[PDB]
Amino acid sequence: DEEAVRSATCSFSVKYLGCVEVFESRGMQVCEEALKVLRQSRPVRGLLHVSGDGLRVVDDETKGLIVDQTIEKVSFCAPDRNHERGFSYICRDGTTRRWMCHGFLACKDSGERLSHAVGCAFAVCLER
Amino acid sequence: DEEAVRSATCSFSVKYLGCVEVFESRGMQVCEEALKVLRQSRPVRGLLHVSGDGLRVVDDETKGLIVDQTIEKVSFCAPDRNHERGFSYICRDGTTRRWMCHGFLACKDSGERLSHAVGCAFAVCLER
Amino acid sequence: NPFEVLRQACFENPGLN
Amino acid sequence: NPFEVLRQACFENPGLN
Repeated sequence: DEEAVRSATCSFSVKYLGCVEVFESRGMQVCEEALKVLRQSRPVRGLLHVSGDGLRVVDDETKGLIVDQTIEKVSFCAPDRNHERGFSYICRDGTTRRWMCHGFLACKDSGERLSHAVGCAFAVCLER
Repeated sequence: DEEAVRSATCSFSVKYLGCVEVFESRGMQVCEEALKVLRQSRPVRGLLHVSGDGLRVVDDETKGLIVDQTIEKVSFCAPDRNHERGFSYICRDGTTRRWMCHGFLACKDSGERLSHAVGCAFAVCLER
Repeated sequence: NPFEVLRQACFENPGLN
Repeated sequence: NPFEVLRQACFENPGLN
């Protein structure tokens, strides 16, 4: 997956759960509490593209870009320790000056695989 | 329930999930992580008696006393924030020098009701 | 943001001995 | 004690800016 992230051929089929404000910029418990809020709120099926250019989510049904996140503003990402396909990341929304947690359910992979790929995107972006 | 605890007429129908060692003597996250371990392990149905004399669990099927916990060695108790009928307490097992979390599913009540009754038992025992 | 979700009994024993 | 239960990938971004 590292070469795929570098080459911009890394994508995962996901259900995007939305986002929710959090008050810490990192932490697995922080992400898991956010995921609980997201789950208690209909997930949108799409493709999560992971590259040094950003995390982009494209909706399967409309083919529209619904998440376009620069890597430089993502602080932390993690698999959900309690759900094997769960994944989230925390980012800084500079326009509202908030930390936001974006949540996912991976359709075909472990949440750990998604987290490792986003960690690769951290490394690639810094390299560049 | 306070008068019932003082009078030794306070009992709740429960499923007893067992116990597991923990490394802190208090905390809702500590209890919830312990409950997760207990749930990932067949619960025993019985009656949880709450009084200044102890927390006693009697198995419905054998009528045997399977938990007999003095109040003085119980440090903390809490409802499960993620399951309305979940309840646990942490106690000191002096013979093995361990903190142990004992977990329950209330059959007919909220976990908050059980926790409030055990908190009453704390007060009654100290009073006496 | 239509994908944003808006955000919406324990006892210590003083006689522990 | 037959009621006792015995006990048995995240990344920070160094380029956060």
